[PDB]
Amino acid sequence: DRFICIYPAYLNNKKTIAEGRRIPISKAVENPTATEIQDVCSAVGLNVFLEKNKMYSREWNRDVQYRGRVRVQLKQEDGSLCLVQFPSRKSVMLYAAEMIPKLKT
RNA sequence: GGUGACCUCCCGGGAGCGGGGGACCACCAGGUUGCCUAAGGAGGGGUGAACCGGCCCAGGUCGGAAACGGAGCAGGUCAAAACUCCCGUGCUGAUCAGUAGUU
Repeated sequence: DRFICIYPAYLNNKKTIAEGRRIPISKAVENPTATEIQDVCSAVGLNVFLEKNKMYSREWNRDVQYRGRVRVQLKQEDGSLCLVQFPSRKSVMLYAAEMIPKLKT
């Protein structure tokens, strides 16, 4: 239950910083989905679980392609980093951003 | 000096979110002014909706165990998106009396 949250808004290049986004547009992507996010995180060997029915507070678009939240574990609950490659939320996001595009395209 | 946006960094957080460094843009107030006008007030208003302003936001809604918060509707509201009318100012058609002043 002590896992960092991650909304797809954080990575969406068609959203302003005030609309949620957490990473520079240059590194961001178009319309990332919680599904896409979970898949690229898990596939690197991260412990991730997907909450299909959480919405972003700042998200306004009531249709399914923008719903969803991805929870990720960084820590084994002895305080140590599950992985050394992923110390921070930002380190997660930037990676997901880097990996999502190799899927569909 | 102010407002609103937008971009890019840190920092704290399980969320909504919290702390802080830069960059840029728009507008505002009112303090000096000009290689400035034919004349250019630092006026007065109104719209600000079907989503585009900003603010306050019932409900609802998203996040939350909750506190509370986000986004924001109906309604209210504006020194400060944008739009627009009026006043002033400048040129510029025109009207009336057959009015004069003087023939």
